[PDB]
Amino acid sequence: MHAVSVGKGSYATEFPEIDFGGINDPGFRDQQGEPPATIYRSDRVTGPMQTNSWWGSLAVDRFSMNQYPHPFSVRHRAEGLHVFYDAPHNMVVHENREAGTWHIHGAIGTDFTIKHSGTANFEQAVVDDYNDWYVRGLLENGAHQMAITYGVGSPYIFVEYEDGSAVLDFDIAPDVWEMNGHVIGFSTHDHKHYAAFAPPGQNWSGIGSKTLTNNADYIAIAKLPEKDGNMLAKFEQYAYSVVRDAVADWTYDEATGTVTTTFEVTTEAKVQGAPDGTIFALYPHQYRHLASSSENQLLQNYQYEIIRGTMIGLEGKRFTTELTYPGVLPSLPDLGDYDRERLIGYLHDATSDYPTGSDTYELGKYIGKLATLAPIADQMGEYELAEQFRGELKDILEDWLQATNASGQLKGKNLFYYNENWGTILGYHAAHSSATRINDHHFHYGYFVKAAAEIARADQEWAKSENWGGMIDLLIRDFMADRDDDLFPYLRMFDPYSGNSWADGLATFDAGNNQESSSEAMHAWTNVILWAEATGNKALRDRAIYLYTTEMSAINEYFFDVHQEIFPEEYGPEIVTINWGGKMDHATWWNSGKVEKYAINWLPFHGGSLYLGHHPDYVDRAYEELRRDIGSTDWNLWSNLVWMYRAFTNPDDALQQMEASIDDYGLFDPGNEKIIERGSTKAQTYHWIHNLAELGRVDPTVTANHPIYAVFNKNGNRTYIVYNFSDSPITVQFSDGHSIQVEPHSFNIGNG
Ligand SMILES: OC[C@H]1O[C@@H](O[C@@H]2[C@@H](O)[C@H](O)O[C@H](CO)[C@H]2O)[C@H](O)[C@@H](O)[C@@H]1O
Ligand SMILES: OC[C@H]1O[C@@H](O[C@@H]2[C@@H](O)[C@H](O)O[C@H](CO)[C@H]2O)[C@H](O)[C@@H](O)[C@@H]1O
Repeated sequence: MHAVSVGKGSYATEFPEIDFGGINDPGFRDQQGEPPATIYRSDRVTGPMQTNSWWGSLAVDRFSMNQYPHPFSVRHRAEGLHVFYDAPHNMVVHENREAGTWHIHGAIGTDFTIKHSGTANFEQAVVDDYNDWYVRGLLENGAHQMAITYGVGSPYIFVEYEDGSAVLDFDIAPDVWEMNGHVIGFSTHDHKHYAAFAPPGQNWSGIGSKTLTNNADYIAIAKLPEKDGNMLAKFEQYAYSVVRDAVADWTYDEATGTVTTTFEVTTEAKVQGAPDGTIFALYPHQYRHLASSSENQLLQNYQYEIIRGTMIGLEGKRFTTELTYPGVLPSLPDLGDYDRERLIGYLHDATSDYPTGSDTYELGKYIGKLATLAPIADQMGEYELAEQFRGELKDILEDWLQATNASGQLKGKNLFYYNENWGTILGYHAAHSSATRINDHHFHYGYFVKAAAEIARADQEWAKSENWGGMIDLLIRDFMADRDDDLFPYLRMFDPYSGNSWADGLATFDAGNNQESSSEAMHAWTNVILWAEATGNKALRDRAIYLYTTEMSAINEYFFDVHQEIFPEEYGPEIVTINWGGKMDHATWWNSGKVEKYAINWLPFHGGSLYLGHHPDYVDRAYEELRRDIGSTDWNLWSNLVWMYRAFTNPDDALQQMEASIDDYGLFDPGNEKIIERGSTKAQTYHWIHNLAELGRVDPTVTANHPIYAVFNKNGNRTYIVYNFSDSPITVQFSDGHSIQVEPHSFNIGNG
């Protein structure tokens, strides 16, 4: 066979002969392919190749595209490594009124080029090593080699030379304001402040000219926060400690809900006595959550301005952040003041819904929709309908989770395949370049895990490894593997340091990598929490908890700017739709209207969505701005998503809008998402808004000693919600002294 058996399921090991289903569209057909054959990595990098990284273009392009190892941007070329910093004069905020788009971006310039004395014509740049957030790029020309070590959160670039020495080349002569022989402080013609470091005795030459040279086979470059010799002296201390290892280790304390992450480097000395450590540049989502024991390592005045706001300097081997996991739910409970017969009707209406495509994404949206309806059907006493939805889920997954047909041949569609070259599970039919660019695996597979988590909630037997569980856990491994996974790189999607996932597998853009729907990422993480809890997989659960909680911290900074500190004042919208390494867009990957540029970071609504309601002033600010722009509450598209979002702070208003318009159209209509977004239903919309109306506001100030919970607060009156996935009753302690007993396989309140 060209298939590997996993419990009752299987994946392909040879590329299937695709069933194109008579579709001739060149786009659709090109989608049904594989990621690039050529990987630019040396023979030192073996095993499943890392993807979905800030540095991906180094691996995919012969050289690289523009990359953002903050505070720097860099790019590999035949001539060497171009180095740049966006100063305020490089930054712009542009609006296209007719498109309804905004762009915050810098420039693709060159402050200087780091060069090798022996060649300006390297053949390629390869990935020679990487760790949790640094990369080692190797520019290669036979005996001539230049190895560049750099990373997000590193104000150093470390440069190692073979068969040559260091050259720094400038278009306009820099100002060398400090000359210590082997160490120089310099500024570009336009006043960007840098430093360069060589070992003692290896003195810089060409001071005053456009080309600075050093005979050493090792230099470091630093971005300096200020033209300041005291800072230069501090940067000297770690300029010879090249980062070799970097690890973000975490723990989840289930009793308190605290997610603790330690970021640790291990360096190699390039001069005698070089300390084992570095100067880290911390992002807002890190330093705003800095542990007490790390506070003394801060270099208070060491600030860098970047697209994500202000970075700050911290010195040493490690630092720690502390975050609070807020819980998730399998769905909202039965606590609304809805008309029950009206909800039952909408539940039956949803039997008309069908997927709007055969690809993993459209099919994903559909199964997430069914998985969302089934607990509501249970709650309304419609157990036979709930079972129909779960049966349809089972039928869909039992199809997709087998790579072979009844005769034992590979299927042409509705299957998964292991690309060995990169080491990734791909689904066919594919879309959004999920296969050709290894894009969005969390977005797509998150919907599959949702379907499986809802099945598992009602049927533990189905979810066992030897049954359909093994294939689900394989999908999960693809997008969030642990270390030393034989088939997959570590935490594919996630960048533990930038604190968010990256959607593009290749990152071949001059803006670095990107993420549009942070909510579909949070959806993926929620679903792994639910799945792992249902199936008794503690290690997997805690990993998804760490991801959910960390991703949340990046979202509130860089998507939402809840603290009003990151977006430039002149930027009109109250959200960034797509975050890049180097820029921020109020824009979508498809041609869209006004609502979608907000709501793509809200959808889908589910039992893990309550994170969206932690900052009520933000929810109001964002809503009101979209309302201002629309000019009324007549939403251009996806009205139901707006109402559901509005319910976080004002469910009376959400109810009123809903009552006025929910029944404007009848049954599922793919051509019309004015009222109901195609991944959503009337039943979901109606259930959510009424639940929020009775419960009040999300209360993130209360934690619990178990992971599957929520706490709401209505005018000082708290409602506590727990779902118990266990065969035994549990007792849950909340952080405000409240405690509750929960029966097996049930909610504490609102089971229906
Ligand atoms: O990059 C991640 C996102 O990619 C999007 O597809 C892009 C195409 O629309 C565009 O024409 O080409 C680029 C490659 O140059 C594609 O990456 C997907 O639609 C998104 O779903 C995805 O997150
Ligand atoms: O409403 C029809 C339009 O929908 C678009 O799909 C969006 C996806 O591209 C994006 O990845 O996710 C959102 C939310 O699920 C979808 O609305 C299509 O791209 C458009 O071609 C289509 O006109």
